[PDB]
Amino acid sequence: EKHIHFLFNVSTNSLDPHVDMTYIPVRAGITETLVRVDEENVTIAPWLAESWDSTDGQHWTIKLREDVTFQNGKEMDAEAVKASLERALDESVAIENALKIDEIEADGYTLHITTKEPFPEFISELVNPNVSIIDVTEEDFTNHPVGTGPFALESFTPGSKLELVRYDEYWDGASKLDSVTFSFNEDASARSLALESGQADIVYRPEVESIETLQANEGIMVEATETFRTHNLTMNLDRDSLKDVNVRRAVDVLLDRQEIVDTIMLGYAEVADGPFIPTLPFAPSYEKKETGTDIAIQYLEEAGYTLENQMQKDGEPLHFTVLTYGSRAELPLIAQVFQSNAKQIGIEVEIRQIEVPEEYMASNRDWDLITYSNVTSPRGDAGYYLNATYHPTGALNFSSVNDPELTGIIDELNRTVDQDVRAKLTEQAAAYIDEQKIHSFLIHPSAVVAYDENKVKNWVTTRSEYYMITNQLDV
Ligand SMILES: [Ca+2]
Repeated sequence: EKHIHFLFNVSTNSLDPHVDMTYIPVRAGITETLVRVDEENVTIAPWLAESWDSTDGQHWTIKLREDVTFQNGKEMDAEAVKASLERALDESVAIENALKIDEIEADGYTLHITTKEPFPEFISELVNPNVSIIDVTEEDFTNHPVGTGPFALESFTPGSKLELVRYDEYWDGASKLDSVTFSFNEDASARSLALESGQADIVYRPEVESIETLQANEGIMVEATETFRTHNLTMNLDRDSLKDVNVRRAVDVLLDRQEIVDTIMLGYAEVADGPFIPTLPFAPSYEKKETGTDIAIQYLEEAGYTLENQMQKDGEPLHFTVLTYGSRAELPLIAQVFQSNAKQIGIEVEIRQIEVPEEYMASNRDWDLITYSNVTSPRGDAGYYLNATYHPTGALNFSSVNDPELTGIIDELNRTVDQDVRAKLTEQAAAYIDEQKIHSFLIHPSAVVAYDENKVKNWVTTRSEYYMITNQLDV
């Protein structure tokens, strides 16, 4: 018998893919979405749906595959998909408010969806594991979701494990796995042990101090992958210091990104050359740059700052107040390293450990930089991020960022339906954000997986982090 025990990060007492928020239904391979993020190109690809169109971004048309069936056997047709979408809008306010769906008419396998208003980024919302398609003619959602995954649910123990049996008629080709145990444990080293003791085959996010021990075990492999989140120093352009391009350029060099990968992240991360990961279809190639305490001086010089007896221009000291916070324990360390480099070069930094990012609007005033963090391309689209962080009106715009050329692009971008041009515009906004150095992008933290190399075949660690248990896995 072919069995895989996968031991997961996070627990849950529900398997309602609509209320859940842990995305476990999709993670354990019960459940799937109309549309996915392709592992090869990192773009929005059809899964449950074959294709889509929108002349105008408001009237959307989705053709679905004619060959899919739910685990219980029933056909998956537009009506079924209507039901599921609907059950999902009437059950989660988050889903309701994000999908923006006015109406959904059904016929055969095509669907007609009308968003409240033109929603160019509508399709990318269907990637959300939340909107995974389930059979609604099947009542026990907390404990028994019936979806289209390669694994049907056998049994469920809230707060503990779930049990899954291969589904024999899975539309994309049946697992060779006889069965999977998908279980949860919130303690990182408990996880490490479980793998070591051989009580688990695959562990997600194993302990960082231990990672050294396991790795070394004869037969255990650890993979790591780039995620969509990026760490950065977010700047405050309402400050005169930073209104200068070269003052920014300089901050951008004061930190040695590789040393963050190693001295702090421990290797559990990758250098960011920007907000977007290289593999994305809309990421720029970047000139490969040298960046240390030396190179800082040169930019700060061009800007008009020399070190006298303290960096200064004219009569006033150069300094920054760099906020940081608790929620992410490596951030305060980047903070402390930044101030250690600042001082080598003439600059004092007040490191202020704030709690919450609300402070930026309230404290408003004082602060120059914050050791911050965003997911920039949550399901292959960067339109929300960019608009939020860069457009004058942007919800998250706290650096009083307002560059009309940029706003130019974001504007066309928000009025643009076609996936390939959305792509072209994002590269430009990216490019432009580089040239003008609007923030400093430090690292991309890694999702990390460890597993028994000799039992487990074809584990892929996915960037979206939505995909873990899948038909491809074997023992
Ligand atoms: Ca069977």
